[PDB]
Amino acid sequence: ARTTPIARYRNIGISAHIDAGKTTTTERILFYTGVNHKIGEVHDGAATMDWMEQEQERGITITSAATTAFWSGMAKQYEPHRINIIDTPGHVDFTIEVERSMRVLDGAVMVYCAVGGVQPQSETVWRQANKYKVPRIAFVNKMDRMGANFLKVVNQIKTRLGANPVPLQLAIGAEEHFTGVVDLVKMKAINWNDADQGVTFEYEDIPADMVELANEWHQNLIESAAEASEELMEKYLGGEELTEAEIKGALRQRVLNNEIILVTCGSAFKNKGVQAMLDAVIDYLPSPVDVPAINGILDDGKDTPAERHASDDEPFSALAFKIATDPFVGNLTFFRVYSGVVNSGDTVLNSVKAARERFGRIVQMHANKREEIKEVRAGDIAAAIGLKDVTTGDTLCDPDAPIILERMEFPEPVISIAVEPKTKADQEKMGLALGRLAKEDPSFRVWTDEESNQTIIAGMGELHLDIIVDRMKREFNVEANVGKPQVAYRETIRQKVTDVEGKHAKQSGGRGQYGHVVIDMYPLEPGSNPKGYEFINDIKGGVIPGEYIPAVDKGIQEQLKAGPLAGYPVVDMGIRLHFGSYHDVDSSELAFKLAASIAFKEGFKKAKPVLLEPIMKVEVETPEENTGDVIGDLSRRRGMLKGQESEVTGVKIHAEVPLSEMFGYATQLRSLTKGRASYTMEFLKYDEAPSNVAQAVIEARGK
Amino acid sequence: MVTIRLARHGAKKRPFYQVVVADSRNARNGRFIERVGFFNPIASEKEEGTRLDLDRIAHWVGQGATISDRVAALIKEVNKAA
Amino acid sequence: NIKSAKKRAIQSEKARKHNASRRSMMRTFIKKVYAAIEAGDKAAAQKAFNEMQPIVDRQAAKGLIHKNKAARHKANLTAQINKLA
Amino acid sequence: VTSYIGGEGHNLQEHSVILIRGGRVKDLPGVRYHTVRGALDCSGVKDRKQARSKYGVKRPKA
Amino acid sequence: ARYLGPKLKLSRREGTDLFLKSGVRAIDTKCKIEQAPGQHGARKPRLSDYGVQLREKQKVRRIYGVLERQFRNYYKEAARLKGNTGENLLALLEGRLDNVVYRMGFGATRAEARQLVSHKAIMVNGRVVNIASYQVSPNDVVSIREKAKKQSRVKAALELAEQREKPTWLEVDAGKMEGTFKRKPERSDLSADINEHLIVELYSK
RNA sequence: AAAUUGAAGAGUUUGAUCAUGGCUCAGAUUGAACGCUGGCGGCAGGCCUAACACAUGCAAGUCGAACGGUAACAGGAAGAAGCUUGCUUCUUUGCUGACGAGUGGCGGACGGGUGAGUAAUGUCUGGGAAACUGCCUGAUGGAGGGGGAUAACUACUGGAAACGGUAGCUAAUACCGCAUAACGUCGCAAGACCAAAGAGGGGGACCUUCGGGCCUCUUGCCAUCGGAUGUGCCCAGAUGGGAUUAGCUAGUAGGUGGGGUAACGGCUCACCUAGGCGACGAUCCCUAGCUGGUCUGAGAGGAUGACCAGCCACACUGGAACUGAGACACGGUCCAGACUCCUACGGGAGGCAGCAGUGGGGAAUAUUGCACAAUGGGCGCAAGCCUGAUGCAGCCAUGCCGCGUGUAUGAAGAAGGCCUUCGGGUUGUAAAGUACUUUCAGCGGGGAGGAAGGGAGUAAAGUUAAUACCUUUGCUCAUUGACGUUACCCGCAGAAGAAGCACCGGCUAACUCCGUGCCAGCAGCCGCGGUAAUACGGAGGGUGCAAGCGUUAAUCGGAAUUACUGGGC
Ligand SMILES: Nc1nc2c(ncn2[C@@H]2O[C@H](COP(=O)(O)OP(=O)(O)O)[C@@H](O)[C@H]2O)c(=O)[nH]1
Repeated sequence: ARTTPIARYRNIGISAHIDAGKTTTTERILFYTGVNHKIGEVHDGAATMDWMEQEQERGITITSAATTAFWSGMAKQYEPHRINIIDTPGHVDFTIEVERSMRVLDGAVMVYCAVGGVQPQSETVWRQANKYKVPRIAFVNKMDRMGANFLKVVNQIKTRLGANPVPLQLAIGAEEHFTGVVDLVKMKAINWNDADQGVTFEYEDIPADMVELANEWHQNLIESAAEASEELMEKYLGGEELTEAEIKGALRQRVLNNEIILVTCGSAFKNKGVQAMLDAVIDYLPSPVDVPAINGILDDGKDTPAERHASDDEPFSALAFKIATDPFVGNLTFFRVYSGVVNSGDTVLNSVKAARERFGRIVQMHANKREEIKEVRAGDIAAAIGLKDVTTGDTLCDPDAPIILERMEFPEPVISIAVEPKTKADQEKMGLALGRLAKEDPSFRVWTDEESNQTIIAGMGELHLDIIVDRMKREFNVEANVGKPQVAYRETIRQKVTDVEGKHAKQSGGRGQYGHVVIDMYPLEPGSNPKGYEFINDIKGGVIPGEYIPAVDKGIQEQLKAGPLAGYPVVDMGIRLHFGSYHDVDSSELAFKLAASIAFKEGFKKAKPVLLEPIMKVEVETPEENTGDVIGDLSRRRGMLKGQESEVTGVKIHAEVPLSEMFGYATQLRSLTKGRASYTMEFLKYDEAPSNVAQAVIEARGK
Repeated sequence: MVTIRLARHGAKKRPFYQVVVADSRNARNGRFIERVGFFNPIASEKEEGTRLDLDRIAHWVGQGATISDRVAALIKEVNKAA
Repeated sequence: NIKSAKKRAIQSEKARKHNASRRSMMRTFIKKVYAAIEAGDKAAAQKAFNEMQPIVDRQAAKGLIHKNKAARHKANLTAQINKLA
Repeated sequence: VTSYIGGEGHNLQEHSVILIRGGRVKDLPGVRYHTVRGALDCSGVKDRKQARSKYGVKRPKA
Repeated sequence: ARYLGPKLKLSRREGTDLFLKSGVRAIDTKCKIEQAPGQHGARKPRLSDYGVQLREKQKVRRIYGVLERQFRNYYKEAARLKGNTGENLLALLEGRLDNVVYRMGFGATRAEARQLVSHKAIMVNGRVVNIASYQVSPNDVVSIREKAKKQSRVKAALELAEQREKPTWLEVDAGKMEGTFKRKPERSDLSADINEHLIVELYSK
C-alpha cells in the first residue's frame, strides 16, 4: 500500500522576511536530498523553485510551491523521511500565500537573518503563526555576512516577538571565520566542506576557542528541556545529565505543545548549516500524527463532531488550501489530505460548496513539474486537477461529513487602481482573466464598478498588483494600461428652502393634457434621513389627480438620481410641493414629471446645493516610532483626525481622509513606518473642499 | 477469412444483431459480401426471435469461411437437438 | 518510439541488411551473366546461367523476389542466350 | 456595413460590440442590418412590456 | 401540453356546443353562449373563407383535445392511408384512447377521461395504458381495472353516460366496466356537424 | 391483395382595367445561431469556420503450446538463522506455476479521424485480361541431415543526465549450403533448378546418459493445383463553372529492342516514325472529395453530401524508400523546413485531422466519464490480455415523439381590471368555494431482460494398441452487466413542485381605450404616425402556437420567374 508509515512525514514550512534566503535554503535542501544537482542560485534565476518567469527575472519568490524529498535523521542520509517543504514568499503583498500555507502545515522552519535579526515581515508571519499555533523552529540564515551575530539574533527573537528561543546550535566563526556549527545535544562541532561540496560533514572536535560558551548554552538547553516534565527535572537535580534521546523527545514535545522555538544557524549560500538544519527538522518538528488530532466538525459545531486523524482507514478528509492558474486544464487545486485515502478519478463531496467533485488527476509537485501519481494518503500534500466547483479554503471529503473545517479568513486589500486594455473591444477578454485571477487569489478582488464603466482591482501593495498586471500581460496576453479610480462626488442643498415654479402646458390646439406643480427645495443635514430621500406632501391648490401625487414624488425621484449639478445622485434631499392645476379628466403625469424636471433643475441650482467629495473614515495602528510622521503625512494630505489610544503593541489612531487622495496611500503609509502599520479605509461622510478638479464631469456633459 | 458474425443494428438499450458474412477486415456494421438471417435477443414472441439461413451458411462454410461464436451457437440452436 | 514498434523497426532494419545482401548477390550474378551475353561466348554464358539459376530460385523461394520475378529472370536470360548464337 | 438600432434608447459608444441580424429597413438608404438587441453589451431597450423577446427585455416578475 | 384554461371561452368562441364541460345541467344558463369571449363579441365578425377553415379545424381540435402538433401527424397518417383523408382522420381521432373512454363513459368529459387514462387507472385488454393517445385497435376490451372504480366520480359519469346515443361501435358492457371495439367508427357514425373536407383543404393548401 | 389516390393561391405600378412584368407572403426542411421563456421522459444530434498550434491521461498489443533464461510473485527440495529437526523461514536450486527484459512469430497497412488534395491518377454504372492474395478452406505429397552466429547475458568502458560502446560465449520455428521434390519454374523440347520447424498432451512395451527414446494423439512447417475473401490493372459512359481560356503536347503518340513491376503498359532507357489531343471545348483558370441517399418537388427538375454506409486522398509541411502477403505506413524509418519540450550544454525527444481537453477563429457545437458485460478485432490451443472501436454514461429544448403542469362542481356572474350609450358589457366558472384523483417529478419497498458463454466434475461414443491425452455431445455444480438506485411494478402525503412566447392595419385568425403628435418609434411587401393611431408604446381583451415561441440565416416551392413536360420577340 502506502510507501511509508506516517511517522516518516514531516510537513514543514519555510517562511521569513523578504530575501532572508528561503528559496536558497530550499534549493540547498533539494540538492542535499538529491532531487537537484547543481545547487544553483536565484539572482541568476536558474533555480527550479522559480518558474513563472517573473521570479526568474525579478529574483523574488512570489508564490508558494510545495516540494518533497527524502532526507533522513536516523543514521542520516539513510532511513529516508518525507520532508514536504513549502517555499512560501515573505512579501507583505503576498502574505496571503503565507496565510493559507501556514494554515495548512503541521510545522514550519522560520528563517531569520544574522544581520538584522527579526524584520517587520518576520514579526508579521509571527502573528500568522501564532494565529494557528503552528509549531516552528528558527533557522538563522546569512551568518556568513558582515556584522552578523548569533546570540544577538537569539536575544532579538526572545525579546521582540515574545517567544522563548533555545540554541540547538552555536556557530563557529562569525563573518568569514564561519566554518561550521557546534551543537548542544550531540556536543560535537561540524565543519562543512568547500564550495558546493558541503554535502559532507567531517564531524570534528569542538575547538577550545568556543568550549566555554558551548558548555554554557549546553547546560542552558539542558535545563530548558528538563523544564518539559517532572521526571526530567529530578533526574537532573541528582547530579546527572540527561541523554540525547530524552532531551530530544522532551524538547520535541515542547514544540508540539507550542511552548518553545528552536534556533539553528547556517549560511545557505556558503553551503553550510543546511544539513544540520534538516537534522532539527527531523528531530524536533511534529509528524502529522504527532500533532494533536485535527478538529473536524459536522454540519453543526461541537467539541468533537468529527474526530479525524491521519489513517489509511480513516475517511478521506482533506483541506483544499491552494488554487493555481493553469492555462492547459483550467485550474490546479492543491490540497493537504488530513485523513484518509483518495484515488484518481474517485469521488469527493465538496462539503462546503454544496456539491460533489471528482479528481481528474492527482499530481504531487516538484516545484512546477506535476508528477503523475495514482493516489494520495493522509499526511501527503497533493494537487488535484479538474475539480471545478472548489476554491481556496474549501473542504473535500467523503459523504461522511467532517464538513466544517475551522477557517474562512483572509485579509482585506489596501491598494486599488483601474485597468484598460489595448481597446475597449477586449473588455470581456480582460474580465475573463480577471475572473480567473480573482478565483485563484482571495485577497485580490476584481471590482467591477457601477458609478463609472471602469474595472478597478484591489491588492495589498504596489508590488502585488505589479505582478498581477504583468502576469495578466504574460499568462493571459492582454496588456492593460492603468490609471487612478474616478472620484464619487455628490449633491445636496445646505439648509435653505427656496420657492420656485415651472410652467408649461400642452393642448392649446387640441393636444394631449399637461402637468404643473409648485415645489420648495428643503434639504436635510448630511446623514439625517437614512433613506436618501424624504417627502412631505402639501398639495392644496390645483390638486393634481388622485393617482398622480405619488408619481410626482416618483418623478422627482428621477431628478434626484439625475443630479442636475454634475450628474450625481442627490442625497438626503427633500422636496415639498404646494400648487398645481388639474381638471377631472385624464391629464398626463409625464408632463407633470417634465414640468417637475424644469422645476427641479432651476430651483436646485438656485437653492445652491453643495458639491461634495468622498471622505473616508480611516483607522491606522502603527508603532510609537512614526506616529508623528504618519500623522504628518495625513495632515499634509487633508488631515481630519479621530483620536489616540495606546494598544499593547502600538497606538490606535483613526482619521478622516478624502477618497480623491487615498489612492496610492498604502505604499506611502508602509514606507513611512517600515511596514509595521495596520489600517483599513472605509467611508464616513461626504463633504466639500475648495478644489478646481470639481468640473471634470461638468466638462464631459452638463452645465 | 470470411467471418460470420453479428452486426449490432438497432437502437440504444435495444439490440437487434444481424448475421452477416463479411471479411474479418471490415467493421462490425461495415462491408459484407452478404447477410444471412437475423437475430434479436429481446424478441418475446417474434420470428423465433432468431433466424438463420442454413443453405447459404452451408455454402460459405463449405467453400472456406469461418463462423463466430454467436453465429455458431445460433446454428447449434436452429439445429433443434438443443 | 513510444510503442512496441521499436522492436519492429529494429527487426526491419536487420532484415534490411540481410535482404540487401542477398539481393546484391543475385544482381551480381545477373550482371555476370549479362556480361557473358554482351561478350559473345556462348558456353561461358550457359555456365554463368547455371551458376546463377539455383541462387535465384532459392531467393524467390525465400521470398526476397517473387516467383514471377525469378521466372521472368530465367526466361529473359535463357531466351537471349539461345539468341546469342 | 451599416446597421439599424431598433427600439427606444441605445447606449452604443465608439467601441462597443454589437450583434447583427438580417432584415433591411425599407426607408433608410442602404441600411440592411438590424442590430440584435440585447446581446454583447448592446443591452435591450428599457421599460418594455409587449414583445420583449425581440428587443431583448427581461420578463418582469410581478 | 393539454389545453389549460377556460373551457366555455372555447365553446363560446366556436359558438357551437363542443361538450368541454360535463353535460350535467346546461350550457347557456352558465355561459352566454352566442358571442365571442372578447368584449367585442357583440360585434359580428365577417369570418371569410380562411376564417371558417381555421374555425372548423379549431372546433374539431377543441372537441378532441389534440393539439396542432400530433394533429398534423393525424393528418399525415390518415392521408397515408388509402381512402378518404378526412374520414380516415376522423377514424383515428375517434380511436384515440381518451375518446373511446369518454364515449364508453367513465368520465363525463374528455378532460376527466384523460385524467383517468393518464393516472394509470385504465387497462387496455389487461395492460395499464397511461397514454392519452394510445390508438386503440378493433376487437379490444378496455377493462377499466377495478380499483379504478369505487371513487364515485366514475360512477356519476357512468350514470350521466346515458341520455346519449349508445354508439354503434362501442358495445360497452356498462356495469362490469369494459367495452369491446367492434370496428373503426364510420364517418357517418359521427355528428356530420364537422366538415372534414374543410380540414383536408386547410392542410393541403 | 398494398407498394400509393397526386398539382391551390394572395398583397403589390393605374383615377380605374387588362397583360407582360419583378419584389414579398402564407408551406415543407435545417449539424443551425440569438432573444424571451423552460417540467419530465424516450430516441436521435452536436466545431459547417482556422487541414490553426497543441499541455496532459489513454487510443495496440499478444504468444512460455517457439527460445535462451529468471527481473518480480510464488509452488516448490535440504539445512546447522529463525528455531518446539521447522507450522515458530538462512540460502543454492528455472526443478514447476508464472514471467520483467531480450530473441523470435503474428498483428501493427485492421479498426478510428478529416475532406486539405483531386475535374480525373477519382467516383458511379457495365464489362475485360496482362496478376497477387497472410490469416480461412478442399485436395496432394515432403517434414533427410548439419552448421555458422547473435540477442539476453558476462566482463570492462562511456552516457559527468538521458542515451551507447570493446572483447568472451550460449539457445530457437532466427539464419545458410548440401540430400530430395514435381502435373512446380525455365526451356519446343532436350535438358537443368527449386524448399521445410518443430512444439505440446498421454502411456502400456522395451533400451536407458532419468534427458528421454519409443507406439500414440493434438497442433505446427514446406512445396503444388484449386475455392473463397480482399486487391492491383484496363476500357466505354456520366460525373461543376468560365472561350473576357483557341490552340495544346517531345516520352509528347506510336513502332522495334533492352530493362522493370506480381502483373499489361513510354513505367524507364535507347533507336526509329511524326504523330496525338481539339469547337462533342483541347490547353489554361476558379471551384469541389465522389456515391447510396438527404431537403424540396405532384413529375421532370433544383439544391445538397449533416448522420449511417461504400469508394478515394491524407496523418506538422516537402521528398524518399526499409520489412512486408498487404504501406511507400496517423500513434513505424530516413532527410530537408517550421514549430515545441528536456538538456548537466557534450546532446535528445515530438507530431490530437484517435478519444477526451486546452488556447485561437467564430454567432456557434459536449466530460480531461464508466467497462470489456454484448457485439466485435488482434494474439493465444485455450483459459486469458489489449480495445477512447464498441456498449453505456455525463452536458445542451439542438432536433422528432409522448406526457403533465389537475378533474367535476359552482351566480354571492365575488373582488378587481378594462370598456361604456352609464343601465351595464367583459374578464368569467375563470378564480374562491365544494368533492375526486396522483400521471410526472420527490421519497420507500419490490424487481425482468439485455447472459451468449467460458471453469471445474462427469458420461457417451471418436482416437489409439491403451476404456490413457484430446477433440466433440449431453449431463450436474459455482458463476461472468458498465449502464445501475435499469425498464418496470407497488406503496407513501398533498393539487402541491411545474406555461410561456408571438401576433391582433390588408395579405391573416384575432379590436377597444389611454399615452405620443411625420417626434418617439414599427415594418416580410402595401405603407402607419404632422390631434380622434383598430398600424408606435402601454393597458384591457382576444387569436395562433404551445416546452416551446419569435427573429435571423439557408435550400426548395408557390416562381409557367431559364418554360424539356412548361414561356416568349
Ligand atoms: N551572503 C549570503 N547571501 C545569501 C544567502 N542566502 C541568500 N542570499 C542572497 O540573497 C539574494 C536572494 O536570495 P533569495 O533566495 O532570493 O532569498 P529569499 O528571497 O528569501 O528566497 C541572492 O543574491 C543571494 O546571493 C546567505 O546565506 N548568505
